[PDB]
Amino acid sequence: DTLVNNKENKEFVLKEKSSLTSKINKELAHRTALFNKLADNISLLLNKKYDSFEIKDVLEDRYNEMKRDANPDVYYIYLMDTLDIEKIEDINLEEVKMSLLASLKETMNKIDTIEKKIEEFKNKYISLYNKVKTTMPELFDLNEDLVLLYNDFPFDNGMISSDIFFKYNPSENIMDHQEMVKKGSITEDELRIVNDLEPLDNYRRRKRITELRKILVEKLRILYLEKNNLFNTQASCIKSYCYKNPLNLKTLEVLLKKNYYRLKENKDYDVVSSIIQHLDNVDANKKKKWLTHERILKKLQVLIAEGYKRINEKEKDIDRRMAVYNALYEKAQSYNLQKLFNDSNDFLKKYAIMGNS
Repeated sequence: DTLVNNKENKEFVLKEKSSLTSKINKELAHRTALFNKLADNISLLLNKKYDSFEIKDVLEDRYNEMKRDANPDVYYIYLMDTLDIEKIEDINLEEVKMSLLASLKETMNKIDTIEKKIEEFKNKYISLYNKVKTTMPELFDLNEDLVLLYNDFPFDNGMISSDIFFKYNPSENIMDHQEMVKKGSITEDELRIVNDLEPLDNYRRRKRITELRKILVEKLRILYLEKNNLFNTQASCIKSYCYKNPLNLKTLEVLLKKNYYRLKENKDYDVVSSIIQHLDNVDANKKKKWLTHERILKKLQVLIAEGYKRINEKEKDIDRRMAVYNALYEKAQSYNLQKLFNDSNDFLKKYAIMGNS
């Protein structure tokens, strides 16, 4: 079935979109309330060793990491280990374990019912979208839609996971500024491969230059790719572990890139405040209260610092490969082989401006 741009049909779709959105949001609130109520329980079980927010944050992140699996077994040993419950010298361990397992069972059973309600609303929302995606595409924004993007999550992202600050403690400080702006450099030994062209005749020079050019361009293609992918992963992690509300990841990616280069140019630039401001301004009502505990700030600080560190490592690797490439090109020019690099110079331009326009 399909609906034309006729006004009868368009007002139906906007009304139905709004209603399903409001129904899904009420279910999400009910889910959050159940996680909060459980976390309040567990805080008291642990004699307030961790506060309720910290426990809720772990539970919710683990729930998303586990594809919203409602099996209590996915949470029980994970919380025992993550919160080091057995090592708490303050409590009667065995009654705590019993209450915890029972509380996980009752709560996860209720969240299961809620998540299955959300799934049914999601099915109707997608079927509504499929009726208008060709005839009135503008009624839906695929870069941010809460429901169309509901299952996306940065699994296996390498930067953050639900047990952060419990089981490992990454730095919240961005890398040393002098290190971050210093260009990657190569040694004389790394240029041996280029200077080794000098004893060769013209035919083997051209062969070897062609072979090395191909190898360097392939390496650089991968590096630019990976650098862009890191910004994308950083943005997805900020959305899913910190903000926990719908947003346009493309917009956030652009800002993370801008801020990286801003920091290189100005060591006093405040990247964290810039990202906080952005996330505060996403919701038109400014009704999204998301930075409500220091743990959220710390996760954000880690993600900014770990992503930028990785991105900087790639940039220095790009500098080093380009240094060999430029040395090879300069040699080729001296052998009247400048034209061997016209096409690769073009590729490298194309790879370099992906994601930067």
